[PDB]
Amino acid sequence: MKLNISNPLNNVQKSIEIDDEKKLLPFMEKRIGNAVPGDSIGEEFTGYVFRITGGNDKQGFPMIQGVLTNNRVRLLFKKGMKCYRPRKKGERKRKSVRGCIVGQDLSALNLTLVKKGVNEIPGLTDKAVGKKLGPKRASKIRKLFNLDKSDDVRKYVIGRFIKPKIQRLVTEKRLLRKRNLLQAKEKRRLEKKQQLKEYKQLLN
Amino acid sequence: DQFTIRVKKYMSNPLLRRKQFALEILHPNKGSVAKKEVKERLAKMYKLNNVNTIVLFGFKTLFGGGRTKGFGLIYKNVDAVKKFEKKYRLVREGLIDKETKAGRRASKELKNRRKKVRGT
Amino acid sequence: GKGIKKHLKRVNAPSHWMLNKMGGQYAPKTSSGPHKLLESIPLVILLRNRLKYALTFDEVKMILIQKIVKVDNKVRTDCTFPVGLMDVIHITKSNEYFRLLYDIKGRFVPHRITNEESKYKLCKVKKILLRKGRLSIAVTHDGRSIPYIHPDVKVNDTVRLDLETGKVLEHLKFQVGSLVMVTAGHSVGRVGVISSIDKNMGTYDIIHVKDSRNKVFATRLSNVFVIGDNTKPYISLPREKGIKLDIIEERRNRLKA
RNA sequence: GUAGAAACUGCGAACGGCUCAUUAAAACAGUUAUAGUCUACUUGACAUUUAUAAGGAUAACUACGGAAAAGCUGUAGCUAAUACUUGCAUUAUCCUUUUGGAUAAGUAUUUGUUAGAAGGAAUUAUAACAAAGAAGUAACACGUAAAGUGUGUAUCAAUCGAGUUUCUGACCUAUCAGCUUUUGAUGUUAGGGUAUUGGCCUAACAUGGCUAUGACGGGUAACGGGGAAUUAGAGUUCGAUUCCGGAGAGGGAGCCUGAGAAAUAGCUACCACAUCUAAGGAAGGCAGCAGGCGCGUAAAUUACCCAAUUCUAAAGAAGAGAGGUAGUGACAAGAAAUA
Repeated sequence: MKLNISNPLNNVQKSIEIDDEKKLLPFMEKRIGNAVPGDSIGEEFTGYVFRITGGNDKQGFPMIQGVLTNNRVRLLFKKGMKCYRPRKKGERKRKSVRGCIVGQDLSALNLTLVKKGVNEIPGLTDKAVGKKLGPKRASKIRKLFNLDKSDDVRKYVIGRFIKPKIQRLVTEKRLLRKRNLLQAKEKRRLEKKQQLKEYKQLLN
Repeated sequence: DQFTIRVKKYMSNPLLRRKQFALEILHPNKGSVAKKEVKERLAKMYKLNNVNTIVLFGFKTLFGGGRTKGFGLIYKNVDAVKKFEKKYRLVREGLIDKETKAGRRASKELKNRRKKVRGT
Repeated sequence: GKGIKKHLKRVNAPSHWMLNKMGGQYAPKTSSGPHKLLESIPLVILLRNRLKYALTFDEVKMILIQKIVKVDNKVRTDCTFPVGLMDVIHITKSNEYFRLLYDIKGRFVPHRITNEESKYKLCKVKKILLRKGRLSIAVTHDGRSIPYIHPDVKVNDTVRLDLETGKVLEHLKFQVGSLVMVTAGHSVGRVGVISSIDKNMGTYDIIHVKDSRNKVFATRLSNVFVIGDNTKPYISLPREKGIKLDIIEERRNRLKA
């Protein structure tokens, strides 16, 4: 009923609270991930296509992908299952959950717009929001800026001034630790050489 | 007044930059001597220019009076005093003031403040 | 569950630790390391109860935080670190060298040693294992593995170990003239010359050890530590010199003072 | 640079504390074995078949939400890591004889064929040959001598332990004399399974195994021991209860993670109780510390603190009803007024 529609390309979303059932009638008997023409919900929504990505039932129980029922079922939730937050490592807990099929029980419905329509919606397809924070890995920065291995990218970062720190750098300490490890391997080699040498000498 | 100070099992401990010993105060026919007087007496005896570098504890007046046993520590300096000594002893010396006395109500609050139940 | 216990009750602690009954409910369980819990003391009690340098466990931690005390010329910071049967403890701030040894009453004492002697530790080889390449490793009482030992070294020998380089300097056999120190028995702490060795097939081998005053005491083979040859002990000894005395005549020398 | 809410990650939560229901060769104790095994932290050794440094994907966060309610959580968007995942020299040996050429390249584990520092005894260590082959050998973080450390990693060893295991030792009862053996009872063979041995389990086979020296049963107001009371010497009675070992977390059973749990202030289900609910659904386990009801002849404060003892951690600095301190306390014990 409180349809939450997301434009991931525009990084934005909008809520539509509707009460008519014939408006949502084409959505019925559609599993999660199904694409549906969201034209009957409103005049301005004609043209768009919406993928049903989730929702909550009347009592607030979420929906999942696997279960192909129209009601709520209980099942064990594992450490890697999506609708569960374990309280300790390896803990499994039995919880009620609502099937992927949509009926007249959804207190909410999550949808993502996949195909643009013919009209514009204020704040849904007009403005876009950025990453809200830049990438942190040096390879990610290099891919974003396309400057190969020319110069340090520490001065081509994004701030609010105040700027983040970059991982996987080429720092002189990162080079000297590798050098020191190589020398440690070498010196271990020579000591293991002449120690067995003196062992062979004292064998007789 | 007058009294006698006695230092037993004295030993310097550079690891804690301390000097440990045991005190025996002979004050016959008179009451127990306040810690300030023994502080200055020890300062004179060991030639110390400052008096807040010592700590005294475990003072017992024994049976029949006229005697008192205790333990004392001589510190290299006040920085060592603060580094190597506990907060309650510093407060006893008066070198610092009392902190918050909330106590186990902090533990009660921490139990109440379950993570992701208080967003702050 | 029923995993490893991690607490030690005071009365359950080893007797030679000499911890008092009323001084709390727990004893410091020594961390796993070079020596067994029964045949070692944690350095917390070493420098709180023996050296009296620290008055509390927190003061032990205070000492240990600064990398001062070194066990076998290397820095140790664990509070419950097993020091062990014999080895050197160097305190740098006070510049003192100790060797952990046994008194005639079977208790661990830090014996003053010189700087020159603090480089010569003794290790009792417990096993000889040959790994790939016909390379031989000696496993010692210290829990230490020494690769490339001299082929003459046997399973009950001892080896003088240099702490700086971790190398063997010389070895000592177990003839009937090699002086030994007993480590865990009724005669823990005694130093003798080994009168005889009796080797029972399939059971404990017994050895009879002759004292300086010609009194003989027997012990299990696993409870001895070769210290030197007949000439002299290779290490210094505490003031009793490993000479145990009858209790009826310890009293007389106690009284005469 | 100093710090740093939250969150991911790491470690711990398998210790401790409580209680004594079960339990009668079981548990426990002394004494063995593990040549029949596993073992985190810690300690010592020490490795093998783009490189001026590689990949996505996620928490926290932002926005829209649902549910009466819960340590409930959907969708969309991004980002890290010692989270998850890929991946970069060299050494040894033969000979003329410091030196020149020549030859070879898998840690555990499994299979087949052989040779063979120690143990008491080896199908041992180890070595050779022929096959497989895990997991690794730093794409990680801080700084000590007037180069170090942390974190992580294969194997061996040590250590903290554990599982099985040898011999011997227990109260009353025969108005319990024959038990066990289809339903594994005793053993052999082969296998499966386990960390390992084993009827532990499976298939075939044999008919064994225990017993008046008390089997098999029954009772115990029976956890065992260290110990306690009473003792001239013998004895008799007690031991829930400081320590050690065992068992249990209302009764059973099952299971995940993990080095370690058949864990219970972990999960799953049934039985018995029992809480909230808007009636749709959620949530529980005081034989932990206090405290309450009940039961009774019969037993204390809903106190203070981590200062000591000690444990856990990313280990000074935080926690800890472990523990300590005080309160109640004519349980016991000691000294000692009323001249």
